[PDB]
Amino acid sequence: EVQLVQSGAEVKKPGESLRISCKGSGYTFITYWIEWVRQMPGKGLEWMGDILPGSGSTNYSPSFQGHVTISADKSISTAYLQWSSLKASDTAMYYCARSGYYGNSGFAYWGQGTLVTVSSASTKGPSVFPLAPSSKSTSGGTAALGCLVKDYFPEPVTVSWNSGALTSGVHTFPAVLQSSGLYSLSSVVTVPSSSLGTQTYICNVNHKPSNTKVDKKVEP
Amino acid sequence: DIVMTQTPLSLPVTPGEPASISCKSSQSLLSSGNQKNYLTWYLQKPGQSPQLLIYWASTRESGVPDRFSGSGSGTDFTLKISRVEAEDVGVYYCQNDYTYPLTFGQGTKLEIKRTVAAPSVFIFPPSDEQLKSGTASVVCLLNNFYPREAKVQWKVDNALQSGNSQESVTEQDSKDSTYSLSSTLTLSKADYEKHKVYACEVTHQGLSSPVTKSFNRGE
Repeated sequence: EVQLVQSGAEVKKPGESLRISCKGSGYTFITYWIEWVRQMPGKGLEWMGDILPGSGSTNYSPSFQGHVTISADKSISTAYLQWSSLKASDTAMYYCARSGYYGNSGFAYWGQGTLVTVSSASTKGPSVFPLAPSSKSTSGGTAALGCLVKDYFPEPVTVSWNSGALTSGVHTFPAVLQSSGLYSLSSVVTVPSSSLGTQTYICNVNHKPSNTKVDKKVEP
Repeated sequence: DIVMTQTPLSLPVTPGEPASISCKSSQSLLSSGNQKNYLTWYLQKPGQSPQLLIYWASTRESGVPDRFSGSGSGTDFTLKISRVEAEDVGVYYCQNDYTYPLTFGQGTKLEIKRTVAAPSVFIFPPSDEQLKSGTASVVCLLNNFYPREAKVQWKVDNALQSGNSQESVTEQDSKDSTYSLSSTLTLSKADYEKHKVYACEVTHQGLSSPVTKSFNRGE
C-alpha cells in the first residue's frame, strides 16, 4: 500500500526557522509529484506548491513563493517544506499529497497532516471555571451546566464528565484563540433540573502539553 | 490564477435525496490536446485528510461509490451524489488541475437537513472564582438548534458591544443533527462591575422575533 507519512506537530515562535517532511513508501518516490497544501484553522484548502523528487523540479503558487522553499532528498524518499522566518499567519495544518504532473488525475494519496502553531505564547495549563446551572439556564425540566476551560497553550484539551459516566447531552466546543493568544473552550451538558442539588456533576479537564489535570464540581 | 467558485457554500441534504455541487472556473479547463476537462473533486470529512473523488471531471477514483458522478465542460462543472449517505457529510472541494497554480475552490459544506429547531438560550454569569482572579467571562449558550445560521449580539446596559466576544460552534450532532453555539463576552473585573444588565440577543430561523436572554450582575 502507498503511504505518505508526515513529520510531527510543531510549536514555534515568530521569526524561527522550520522544516517539515513528507516521506513516501510503497512506490517509486522519484516518479510522482509531492504536493503541499495549507489549511488555516477553520478555513479551506490552499495549494502551495509541488516537487518531482527525481529531478528537484518545482512549481510554486505566486502567493507562497519567497516565503517557503520546497525541496526533496531522493536518497531517503523524503520531500520537504521549509521556512526561513515564520509568521503567526503560518499557523495552519499542512498536508502533503502524491500526484501526477499538474495534479492531472487528482491528488490520490494524502499524508496525515502536520499541525504548525506559530505563537509568542509559552506552554500554559488552563484555569477551569464552573458554568453554574440556574433559572437562567433551565427550560422545560432540563438545565444546562458546564465548564469554561480558559487560558491554555498549546492545543489541545480534552473534557469528560463524571470520569466518563456522563456522555449524553454533552457538547464540548472547538477551541477559540483568544485576543491574548491563549486558547479557550467550554464544555456543556443538559441534565434534569430535579437532579441539580442531589446529583454531582464534575468536569474532568486534561491538558497534556503542560501536565495540567483539573476536576471541577459544577453546582447551582 | 484560475479562480474556482463553488455554489452553494452550504448544502443541507436529507439522507437519501440527490445532491449537486457546482464549480465555476474563471478560465477553461478543457484541453485542446485530448478534449479532457482537468477538473478534480475532493471530500474532506470532519477531522480527516482530504480524499480524491473524481478526476478529469467525470472519472471516479477507485473505491469511490458509484453514487458520485461528475459532469460539465470548459468552465462549468457539477458533482452529483445520486443518493446521499450520512457518511457523505463534510466539505467538498473542486480543483483546477489544468494549469499551475493548482487552485482549490472555497469549499461546499454538505450537512444533514432536518426540521427547524429554535435554540434553547441560556446565559451564565462569571463564576465567583473567576471574578476573584480579576476577569469576567459571560457565556451565552444556544443549544440544540437547526439550521446552523444564528446571530448573537451582546448588549450591556442596552449598549451594543463589539470586539469583546468570540463564538464557537459544534460540528453537527451525530444523533439529532443539531448545532450548539457559545458566545463568550470577556471583560476585566472592573469593567464588568461598572454595569448592571448583561444581555444576549439571539436571531434564528426557529424564532419568530429576536430573543433576549439577560441577567442583572450580582443576582
